[PDB]
This record gives sequence, structure tokens and C-alpha cells, in this order.
Amino acid sequence: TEFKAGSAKKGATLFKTRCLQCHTVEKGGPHKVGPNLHGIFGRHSGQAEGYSYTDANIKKNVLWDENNMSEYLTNPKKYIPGTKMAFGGLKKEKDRNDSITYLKKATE
Ligand code: HEC
Repeated sequence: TEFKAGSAKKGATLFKTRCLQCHTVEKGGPHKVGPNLHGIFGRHSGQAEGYSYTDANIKKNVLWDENNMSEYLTNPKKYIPGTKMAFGGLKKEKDRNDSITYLKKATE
């Protein structure tokens, strides 16, 4: 791809410190500020039920792949103009590789 496997352990911790404040990953976990991310790969954006996404996330109709996800983690607002995900971005590809490495793992 344009994405290469990284550290699943490294990623778990990137997640704990940069994504847990607003999200859960497990099947049957709850929606918090952001949606629960279980099964997000291959899924399109704005489809978890019981969660109020913005008009923008929804209309972007993004098919979430390790690659797509990469772009998005760089600069969310950049990738999805008007999204309410208040996250700066992960500029370091290595960081993204790690994080996505875990998400790929944890969200199945
Ligand atoms: C709270 C300050 C958040 C942090 C930190 C992170 N995200 Fe988030 N995320 C949040 C919201 C409010 C939303 C919904 C946006 C909208 O416009 O409705 C999101 C959304 C996502 C998505 C898209 C979900 C989908 O289409 O189903 C992804 C893929 C996602 N968030 C991932 C993610 C990761 C991996 C994060 C850590 C680096 C992270 N987010 C931070 C809120 C917050």
C-alpha cells in the first residue's frame, strides 16, 4: 500500500493517550464524545448507529482502509472539512503506522 505495519503495542498506547478520551474499540463498547470504533475497516464513515455524526462526516462517505485512515489521521479537519473531531493530527507517519497497526488489530 502506502502504509506499512508498525507496532501493535506501540499503537495501543498511542491510542490510550491520544484517542480513548473520546473513543472505545471493543465490540459492544459505548459511544462517548466520538463513536465506538469496532469494525470500522471496510465500513463507510457515519454508519455506527446510535451516534450523531456531523453532516460532513456523513457526506464524505469514506470507505475506511488502513490507507484512507492514514490520510485522515494526519489532519482530520483537513480530510473532512467540518468534522467535530477536535484532534490535531499525527504528523509522524511512523505514529500513524503504529496507531493504525493497533486499530486494525483491535477493531476486528
Ligand atoms: C475527542 C476530542 C476525540 C479524539 C481525541 C479523537 N476523536 Fe475520533 N472522533 C471524535 C468525534 C466527535 C468524531 C465524529 C465526527 C463527526 O463529524 O461526526 C470522531 C470520529 C472518528 C472517526 C470517524 C468515524 C466513522 O466514520 O464512523 C474515526 C475513524 C476516528 N474518530 C478515529 C480517531 C482516532 C484513531 C483517534 C486518536 C488519534 C481519534 N479519533 C481522536 C472525537 C475524537
